[PDB]
Amino acid sequence: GSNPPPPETSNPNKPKRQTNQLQYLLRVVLKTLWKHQFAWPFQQPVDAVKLNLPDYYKIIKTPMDMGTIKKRLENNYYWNAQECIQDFNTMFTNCYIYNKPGDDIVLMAEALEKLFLQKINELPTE
Ligand SMILES: CCN1C(=O)c2cccc3c(NS(=O)(=O)c4cc(Br)ccc4OC)ccc1c23
Repeated sequence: GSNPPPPETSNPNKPKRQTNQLQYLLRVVLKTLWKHQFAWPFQQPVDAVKLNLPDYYKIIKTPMDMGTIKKRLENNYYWNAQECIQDFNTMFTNCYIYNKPGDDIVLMAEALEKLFLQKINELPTE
């Protein structure tokens, strides 16, 4: 069972820009989540080979991770903050779809999602 190619972190013809909200998302929101104790399983694409998860990409068809999100923010992949947030929401949702209520990884994702939502409320006005 091979790995799919990871999600793109740059695209010539996908519209993109910088906003102060996207700056906040990188320097504050992503940074704090990256540093959290529970971040590590979310810091790179699911390696279905070496983690022995042969069914992962059978269930999950739109994978996302914080490694991808960080690269995207650094490269200014996004048009707005809402597109980035959708990538975080995809990451969390994948975890909840693939796993079961109360699983270790699900409990970690909920803790990260709680901190994310808190950080998201203090997002600059423009
Ligand atoms: C967050 C992405 N992700 C999973 O949804 C998932 C499910 C099961 C194992 C692993 C996984 N393998 S692991 O060795 O880091 C792992 C972490 C935790 Br927390 C609990 C169990 C486990 O492997 C069995 C890495 C990333 C993910 C998963």
